[PDB]
Amino acid sequence: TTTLAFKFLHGVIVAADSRATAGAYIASQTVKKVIEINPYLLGTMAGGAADCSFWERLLARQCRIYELRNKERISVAAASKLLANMVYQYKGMGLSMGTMICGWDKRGPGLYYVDSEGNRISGTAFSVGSGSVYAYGVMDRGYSYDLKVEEAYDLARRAIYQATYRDAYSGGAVNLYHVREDGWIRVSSDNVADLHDKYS
Amino acid sequence: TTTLAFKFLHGVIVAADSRATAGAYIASQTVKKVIEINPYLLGTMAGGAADCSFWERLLARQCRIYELRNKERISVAAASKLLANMVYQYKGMGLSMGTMICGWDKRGPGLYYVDSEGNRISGTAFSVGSGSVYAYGVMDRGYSYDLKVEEAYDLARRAIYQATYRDAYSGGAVNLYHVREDGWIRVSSDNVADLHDKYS
Amino acid sequence: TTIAGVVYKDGIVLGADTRATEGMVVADKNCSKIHFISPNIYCCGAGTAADTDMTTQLISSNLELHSLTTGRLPRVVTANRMLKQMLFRYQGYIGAALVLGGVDVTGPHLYSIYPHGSTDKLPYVTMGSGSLAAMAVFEDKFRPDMEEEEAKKLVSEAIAAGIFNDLGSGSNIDLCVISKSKLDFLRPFSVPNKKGTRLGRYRCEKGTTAVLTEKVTPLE
Amino acid sequence: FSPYAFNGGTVLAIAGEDFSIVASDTRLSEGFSIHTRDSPKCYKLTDKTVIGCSGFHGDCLTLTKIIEARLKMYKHSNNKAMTTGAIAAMLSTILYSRRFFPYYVYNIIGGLDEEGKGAVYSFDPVGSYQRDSFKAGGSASAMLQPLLDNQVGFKNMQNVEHVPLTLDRAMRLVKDVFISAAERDVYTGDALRICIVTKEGIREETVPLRKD
Amino acid sequence: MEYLIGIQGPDYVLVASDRVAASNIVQMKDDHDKMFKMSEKILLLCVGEAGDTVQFAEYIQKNVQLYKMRNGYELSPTAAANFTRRNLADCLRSRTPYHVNLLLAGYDEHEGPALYYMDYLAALAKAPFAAHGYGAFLTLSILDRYYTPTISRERAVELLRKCLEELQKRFILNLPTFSVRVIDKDGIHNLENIAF
Amino acid sequence: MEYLIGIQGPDYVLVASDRVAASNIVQMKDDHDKMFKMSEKILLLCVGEAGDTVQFAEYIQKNVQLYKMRNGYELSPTAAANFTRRNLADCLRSRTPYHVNLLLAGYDEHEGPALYYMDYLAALAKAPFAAHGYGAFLTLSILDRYYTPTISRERAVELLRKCLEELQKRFILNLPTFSVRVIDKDGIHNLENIAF
Amino acid sequence: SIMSYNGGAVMAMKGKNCVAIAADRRFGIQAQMVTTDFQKIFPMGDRLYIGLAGLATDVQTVAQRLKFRLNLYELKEGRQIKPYTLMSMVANLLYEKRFGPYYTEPVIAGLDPKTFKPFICSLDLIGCPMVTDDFVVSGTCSEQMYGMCESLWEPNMDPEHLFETISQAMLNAVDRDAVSGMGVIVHVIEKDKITTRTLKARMD
Amino acid sequence: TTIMAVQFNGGVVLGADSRTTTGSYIANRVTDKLTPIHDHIFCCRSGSAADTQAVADAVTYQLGFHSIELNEPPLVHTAASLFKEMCYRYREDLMAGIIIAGWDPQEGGQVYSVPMGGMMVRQSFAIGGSGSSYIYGYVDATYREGMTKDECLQFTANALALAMERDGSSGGVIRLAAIQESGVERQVLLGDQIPKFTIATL
Amino acid sequence: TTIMAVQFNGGVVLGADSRTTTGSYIANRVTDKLTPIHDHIFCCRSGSAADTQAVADAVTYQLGFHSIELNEPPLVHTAASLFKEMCYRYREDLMAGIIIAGWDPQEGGQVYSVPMGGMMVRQSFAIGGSGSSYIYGYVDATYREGMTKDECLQFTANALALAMERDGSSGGVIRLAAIQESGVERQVLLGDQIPKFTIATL
Amino acid sequence: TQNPMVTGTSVLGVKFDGGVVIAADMLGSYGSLARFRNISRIMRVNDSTMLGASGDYADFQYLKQVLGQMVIDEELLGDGHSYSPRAIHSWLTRAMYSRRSKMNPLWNTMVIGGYADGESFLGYVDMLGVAYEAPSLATGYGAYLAQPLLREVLEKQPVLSQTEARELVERCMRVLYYRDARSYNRFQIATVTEKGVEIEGPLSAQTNWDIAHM
Repeated sequence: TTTLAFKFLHGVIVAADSRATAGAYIASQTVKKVIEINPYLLGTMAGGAADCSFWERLLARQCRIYELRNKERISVAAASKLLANMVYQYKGMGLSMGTMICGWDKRGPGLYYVDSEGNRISGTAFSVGSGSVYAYGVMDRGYSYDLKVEEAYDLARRAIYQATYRDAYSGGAVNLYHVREDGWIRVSSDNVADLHDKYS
Repeated sequence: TTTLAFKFLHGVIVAADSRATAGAYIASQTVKKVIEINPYLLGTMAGGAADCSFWERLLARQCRIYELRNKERISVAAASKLLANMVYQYKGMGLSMGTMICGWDKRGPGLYYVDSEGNRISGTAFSVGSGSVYAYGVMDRGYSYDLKVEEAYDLARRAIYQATYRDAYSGGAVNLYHVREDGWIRVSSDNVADLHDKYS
Repeated sequence: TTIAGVVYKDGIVLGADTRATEGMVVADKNCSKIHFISPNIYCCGAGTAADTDMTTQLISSNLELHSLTTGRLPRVVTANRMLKQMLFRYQGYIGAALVLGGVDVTGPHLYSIYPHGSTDKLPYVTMGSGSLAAMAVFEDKFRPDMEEEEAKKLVSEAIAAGIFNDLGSGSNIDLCVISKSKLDFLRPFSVPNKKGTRLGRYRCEKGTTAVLTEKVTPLE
Repeated sequence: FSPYAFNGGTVLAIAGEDFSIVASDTRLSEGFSIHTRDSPKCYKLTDKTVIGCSGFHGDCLTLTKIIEARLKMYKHSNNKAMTTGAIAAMLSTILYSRRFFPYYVYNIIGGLDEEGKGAVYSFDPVGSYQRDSFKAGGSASAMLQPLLDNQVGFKNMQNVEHVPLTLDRAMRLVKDVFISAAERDVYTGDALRICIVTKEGIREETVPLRKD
Repeated sequence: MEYLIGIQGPDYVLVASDRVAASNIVQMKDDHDKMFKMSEKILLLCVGEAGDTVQFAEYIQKNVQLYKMRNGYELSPTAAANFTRRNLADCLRSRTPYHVNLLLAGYDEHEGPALYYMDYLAALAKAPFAAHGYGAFLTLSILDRYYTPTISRERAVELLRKCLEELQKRFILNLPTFSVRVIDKDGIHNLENIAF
Repeated sequence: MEYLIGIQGPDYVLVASDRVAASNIVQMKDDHDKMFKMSEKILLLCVGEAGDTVQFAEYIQKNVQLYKMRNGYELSPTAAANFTRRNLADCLRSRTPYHVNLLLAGYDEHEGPALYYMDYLAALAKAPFAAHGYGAFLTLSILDRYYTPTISRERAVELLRKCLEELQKRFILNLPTFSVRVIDKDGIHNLENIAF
Repeated sequence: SIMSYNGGAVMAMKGKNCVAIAADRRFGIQAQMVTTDFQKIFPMGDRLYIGLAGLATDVQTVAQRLKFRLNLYELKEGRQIKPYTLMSMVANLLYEKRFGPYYTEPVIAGLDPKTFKPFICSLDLIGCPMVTDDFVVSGTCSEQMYGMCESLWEPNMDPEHLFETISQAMLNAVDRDAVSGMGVIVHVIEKDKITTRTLKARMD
Repeated sequence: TTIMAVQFNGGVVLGADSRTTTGSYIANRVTDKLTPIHDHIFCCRSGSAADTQAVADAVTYQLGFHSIELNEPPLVHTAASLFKEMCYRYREDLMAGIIIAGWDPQEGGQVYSVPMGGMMVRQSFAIGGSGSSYIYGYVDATYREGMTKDECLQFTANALALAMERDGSSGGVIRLAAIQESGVERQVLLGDQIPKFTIATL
Repeated sequence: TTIMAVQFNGGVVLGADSRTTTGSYIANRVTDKLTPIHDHIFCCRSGSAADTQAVADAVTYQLGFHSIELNEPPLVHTAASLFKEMCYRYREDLMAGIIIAGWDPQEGGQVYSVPMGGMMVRQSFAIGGSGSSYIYGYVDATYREGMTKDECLQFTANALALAMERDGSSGGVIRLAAIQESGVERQVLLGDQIPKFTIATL
Repeated sequence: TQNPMVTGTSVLGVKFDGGVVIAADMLGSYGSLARFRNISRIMRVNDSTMLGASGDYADFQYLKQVLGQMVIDEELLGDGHSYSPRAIHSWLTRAMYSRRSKMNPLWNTMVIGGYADGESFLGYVDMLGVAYEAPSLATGYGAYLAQPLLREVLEKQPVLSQTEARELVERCMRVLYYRDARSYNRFQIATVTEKGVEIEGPLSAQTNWDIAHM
């Protein structure tokens, strides 16, 4: 798994692969690693499939209840804190989940990284998964805060594609998202094989 | 144990403590951690008392035989290589010895660090032992290549004294040596308690 | 693996399954477990396949040398002695459970050799993963001094029991009838398992595979 | 004392335009012995939902009873039958309830959705699931999957018509891959039970496989 | 490993810490804050286990803020350092022990500046200067040789630079930026970040 | 962890490595050389266990030098890379196995530049570019995205800088200086050390 | 597992009067790919090839030692080695390290030097030969290769038909395996020619 | 496994079970645990089937070669000495409890016990194997001095039968042997011949 | 430890050893392993001294309270049922093999064996403890139906003595007990009274 | 329990035309020693049900007393509703699984034989909670030694008569005595038909030892 997210001048760009692996056998090549918490909030998954899926779904339920009680949407900082407090109770039990909570609230575009270990840090460019080390290299080498929307898409796409080329547990298709003031939008979903013929 | 050696513009300065410890009980407060291989070669000891003592003595015997065969003294690089090849045969057996081979040959003042692990590096300022981390700080902060002989003595002395103050397995007296073109000379041997009243 | 053998009225009848598995997957569907030691002596093999093959290849090569020297027909005790002395010396590291059976001057002899070096001389033996199933058939139907056809029937039933009850056994049933005047190696003697016929044809048509590079090298 | 046991088995699911197929072998084993040659791994949930369970038979039986009870409770409080998607969602949470002492079962739910189209949901022991076109689980899951990717999804094929999968053609494929799986997988054999789910109820079939 | 350092002067207490948040072998963050404001003149520096530090540091912060809310006045540096030692010591033999190493810096109007050192086993010790982490072994002797009780604020910062410079030339870990703060009678001040 | 990197161009092969020699938590050396000259146009980069690297690297060096001495000509990059793979593979199941990871760079007059990658299990692989260590995970994708077979010598050095710059901003380890060499028809050249 | 450390997969298929041998090209340590053109199939004669899957270091070692013995064998008794004789030579070589063997499972494919009769076999790590009349696989994705081979293989296949069958088999098998892939190379051995082509495979 | 050897005036009486098991499965139910070392020297075997067979083979090879060079019938004590030497020398590997029993012209009927460690002790009667634990109290209360050859045969059969009924590793048939100056008298006690003892019922 | 209980017409006969050891040291050489549960209900104890003493105490407290409420002499089977319940319920902790034996007006003399697991089986005679392994073959060949009270006392003493001589954990003196409709007849067999059996000599 | 103490061996079970027959030896083993030689391992649940158990004997007695009290409670109501063999088999499965989920299993492998509404029932319930039905069952060592023989006879003759099943069960006991070291030569035989449950024995098999000489 390879998930990456970076916030430039026009919101947050979220990309990920779609490969699921059970040991050395490829279980799936079309898995969804991005969770649509709500219209303005996104969540990425990496590590334990069942873990991520379940706690992100529980987070979504809490966010929905939060909005009904106070008649307002939850912030990215508050949402990530909820997820951090949630998984902290089972710390050391074996939970395996690395997620990136992205959105746009009152403080602008927000990007937070939360894992099962207990970490909850805010930043501008993150990468989770086994292929995250490879994505970092490509991302950082072409990352700029003034990057144009089209340029930001190509960067994220290329970063994920290079990670699937080196990491054995990464592959499939690159699903891309774009978080804006009006909400997130599904940018594209290109297969890695089709990207290979375009980058070569 | 705390041993340090650095080569400035006037040769090499070698200092060490004199404490031996068997667990938590102080076995001795007057142990010699510097070995006089020959008139122009010195060797420091750290780690296994019996190990260092034995292999350094074996190194001295080899150096003496080397000089009789070729009618010339062995270089610092050749001497340290002999010690490195010696202890490499028992690699992983449990040998514990960190030594600093210092001298003055055809290439000027030479300082080499050799351990039981397999390392054999040449340098300008080394520190071995459990109190070596503390000596590094003080040494590096006042180390200069243009340092005067008197200034070099005070630096080495102070470096060792501060290491005995923080490290529980270091103490006793500071024995200092000075390697020159004419050979090494025993500079001084001041007790740590007497240095405490001078530095305060 | 299911190997078995019985001593009938005038000879020895050996039998075994033909399936070879690597873990819990069938690697070989038609493997040969009955090994030739000499013209009058054969050996069935279980346990480690590589060990059984190399061990029987050595003993048979040693017996051939011995048979050339003396100029006489090899005995089953000789083979039994060589195998047990070798297996005991490897302290069970050469996992080779064999069912040795042949006919010499002292009549038909059946032996069962275990990996550690112990040997037994019985009228009927079974070995392998499905040895218990074959034994159950031998414990309920074996009669002393049976006819050649009756021994072939009982042995076939024994092998079949292990084939349909043990997951490590399968495929066909190979037999080996050894007597004082002949040696019939029936491979196979029975094909109780048949693969279902394909309901469709997934024949890969020419041009279905995309090729990047191709090179042709003519030969002489 | 180990609370788990591998009883073998292999469930196959295939989604169509107006149908759904859930097939599996009927052999139940333990170690290297065969318990029974007549043990279907397909369970009819509703009239358009069928579930396949392979793995620890002990967990298969308990999970199957829990699901059945949950479907009845949902109908009592909501006055309607549970849909395939709802059952898949509910099963996910049931599997995650025992996250620290999980069910050793490979679930596969194959039924019809609200639009009458074939729906297939594959599951993971702790609850992770997703909808797919086809899916294989069990001891021969890695033997059949590749063939389905090729024959159903047309992967690695150039000039090919990509003709829609029909019930007739799907039936042939299912029987063919199970015949090949019985030749290599030692846990698959005896018989093959096929459950066809269309708009006119669920139909059941049975094909004999290798006995050894 | 994270790095903490505190230096107490005549009427001020200077503290600093690394700004690196690392996962496995990569620095995920280069501007992470390890200092927690407990009150107007109290700073809590926390390092250690992944989720333990923030979880523990925020609990102590909330309680110290609550104290002022219902009482009117703030907890003193000494009282705050004892309150946090008690809490940490109560979890030691409990079900969920906090693996956190920390430094408590503050300034009391009647007691002056104060620097507290607390390890993961909850042993409170007052000191003129202290450090935490693997980099404390390479900088404690530097402080020992140059620290004097009457050290000025300008000299304290110069002394801190020497320690931080030692880490750049001797530590195997990469700690490029450091957060520098100072607490005195006026409160907590944010000094320029020391980078290399 | 030590870092090695090699980049093969049209008629040259560029190599680089860190100059840090570390013990426990301190950098004992900041100008350590990890490159061993095997012949006039062959360079051996070795990293790994404490005494294993030098012990193994020097043995191979002596034998390659011996070869030229008694034969007149030098061993080619391919032959030298196979000779060292054989030696390393012969100790694998032996009493004293060498835990060394290495890169072999050289230039043959008839075969051109060559870059070999050999892991600790002695598996020889020819490549256009390769890296060793924990920093190879953060720089292999950078090479992948920018490397082109016709890359010039000036562009190769620029590409190398990007990789080395990535380590300064993402690696947890401190690797400030790097040794940079290049092998072509003229032989081995010592390029300016890249420091930060 | 030691055998899945580098990954890889080899295949061999029997046709009418020809044989085919295919293998993946990926070379990598654990989950990291190093190169994408690692040789796994080695020519042991004009019409005799051997595929080797398993530990990369042992793959090269066994391939180099086999060539050493094969070369001496051909010089001693001036004649090309027969397919079946090469299988015995390999088995012997593998069984020599009975207790601490090479971690590679070879696959032999070729035609006899005087009758050109297709021959395929596969041995285990300790040298247990197994001749078949259809196909033989070896690697990390052996379970996937069996599934593809069992349902696609047909008796008496011509060179063109045989190539397509082994291509689809390997292609679909390595796509379901994480540590195998990065390209497929196929060798179709005929009586007068050897066709070698690389396939258009996924690179993830 | 249950082996027993008793001595009388003429010679000795050996007896054993015939069960060879591997866990809970009987590999051989008609095993012959009484091996002839020489014309009048036998040995019961217990412990490991491959260990005791290799040891019995070696001793038999050495004793026969020794008997040919001396041109004399081997003594029973010499056979016990050869077993003892091998069992002590390789006491870490071998897992064998041998009972050596026989008759010679110099000492008559002798029974030597050579247990697992490799020591060697002469007794008037000995019992070994896993099933011997159940019959220690019976052979203690039932054995008397002055038993005849026929009385030793009954006493041995009675003891082996009692052990076979209680031990899971013992069973099958009873193989007895009588060694004298004459020769050997082998005999098997099958199913109904096996001495029976009623089971306490309510 | 060696305990034994046999039943006859009138009632039962209990007997045991008196050795309490800790490794190779005898802590108590005159231990009383026969505990009275009620007037005519006794119990032999084997296994853990603290486990069996706590279990015997609990049963004795419950059986006496139960006997007072019912206003009737408790049945032997009820005492066995109470021991069985405790030994099964706490089978993971307790390490006790109890033999319950006694007499009641409804069923006469009964012996119940309650081994380590916590099962409960009625027998005509039972033996437990570590030393019982050596006397299985003797009690099988020596016990006959129709034994009298005096014959059961001799048979029990003979068996316990044979086990005491072979077991390292058994020894001391033999404590017998006869339970009947009348009452209990306790008796100790010291040094010379202990039945002797000659040792095979050469 | 975690460590089984006194255990019984395999239990045979076969269905015939109008009933089920179950056989099991009367021996409780303590390790490799045959301690209790006269215990019954087969019980009568009710008029149509009977149960056989192998493994820990103490766990079987607890289950026998719990099951027995259930039948009494159900018969005390007298409402024309009695437990069928399938309902007893179902209850056992749930009980076995519940105990295995709490990591405190009842070390038993049960065989349930019954006859209700003109249909013979043969269920199997192991300690892990693995339950299934079959024409012929065999637990413990019977699965490797008796199942092969029983299955061979039910392949040619799916429907057997009382006499055929009874004599086929005696052939299995004879083989078990020959090859199972934890078995006894004294077994019991329970049969269930429309007339109810009938426990026969103590029976013995006729062995042959002609191979001892040859």
